Amino acid sequence: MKVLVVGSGGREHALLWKAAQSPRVKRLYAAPGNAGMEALAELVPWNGDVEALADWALAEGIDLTLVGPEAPLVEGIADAFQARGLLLFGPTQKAAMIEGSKAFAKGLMERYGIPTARYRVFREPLEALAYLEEVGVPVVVKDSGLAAGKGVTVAFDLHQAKQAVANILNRAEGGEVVVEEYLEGEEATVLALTDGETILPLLPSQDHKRLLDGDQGPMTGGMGAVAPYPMDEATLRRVEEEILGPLVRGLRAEGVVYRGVVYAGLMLTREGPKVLEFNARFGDPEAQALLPLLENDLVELALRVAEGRLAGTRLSWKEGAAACVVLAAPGYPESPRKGIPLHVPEPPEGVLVFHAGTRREGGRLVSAGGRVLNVVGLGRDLKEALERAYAYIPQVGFPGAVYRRDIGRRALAR
Repeated sequence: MKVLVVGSGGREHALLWKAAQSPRVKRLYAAPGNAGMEALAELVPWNGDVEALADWALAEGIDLTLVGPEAPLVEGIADAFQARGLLLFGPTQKAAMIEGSKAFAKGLMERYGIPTARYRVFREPLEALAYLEEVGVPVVVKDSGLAAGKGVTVAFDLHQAKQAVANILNRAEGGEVVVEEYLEGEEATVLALTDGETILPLLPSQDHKRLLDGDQGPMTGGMGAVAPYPMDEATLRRVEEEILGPLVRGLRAEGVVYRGVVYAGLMLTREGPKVLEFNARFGDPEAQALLPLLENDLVELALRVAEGRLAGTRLSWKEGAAACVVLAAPGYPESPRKGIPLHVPEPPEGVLVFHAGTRREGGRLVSAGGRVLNVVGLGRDLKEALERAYAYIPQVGFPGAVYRRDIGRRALAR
């Protein structure tokens, strides 16, 4: 059987690696993959064109395509493949777009009582000022007309909070501003699987969004991940009965069949767990920490999801833990320095090494992109995982490598 993994980072290399373990798979293809994935699949120099890839896959005789990153989904890759009659693990454009909008997320915590961060939007000041007194402080003031994370302010003042909103609504004639309640509690990730009817959550994990040790510095796409993240069973049960279950129920209401990964980012509060954001794919490096612990045959699992037969399965995991540590390039995430020639020696038993941005400029291997390498500790104990992993990073030849050192700390602390 021929399988196609779409992406260019560790998550894809990870998926490409787990797919292999399947006895059904004959050949593997990475589009576009990277220098690291060349050892498991034939690299496909994709240009991002969705229908193009579809056609190629059709021509090539691909039997199942696993989509890693998000953009291809919102760009309709699933849509394009189905048209060609191909099996693509992943939601369709319309489904992915609805499932990930904040608008929808709201309609759920309005029609299903989904426990989520209490926020609201405004365009006129006097409005947004009577809302602050309501939520309290800290409070987050983000420049809505700036969809990207920039402009955000975590105010500790009603004093500074106002100065935050007023600033935006007096830049000349601009516009929108969002005021969202700041929740206390550790953040965690609950990835899940779904075919429209059934939703199976995987082992809860914990990402380290922050670039620097101390959950400090600029927000990044994930400096690391550990799994499973120590979470009370009543909480995980709360999460699937209050968050997961209704998501599905509300997703079918909008008239769409969502089949694929469901990323549920969330804060764990005393009030309970609260969704922060929904996504339509395995997060990175979330994937790199879970896939080695997953027992099921990834191909077999995928098929169920895409064909809508998830109800007849049961995720099984190993008896241990995994910790992924990102080894980003100096300059990440603002302006990553490229080319950095690096050397990565064979890892000892208990340490898997995934590539998230590596290229071959001839015979040698070089860095390419923000995050470059992935070291994943495998232990039957989180510490062991973390120890093997950090015990290895110093062997890697990535001079100037930016890598947090406290990945796993919050977890180890129960």
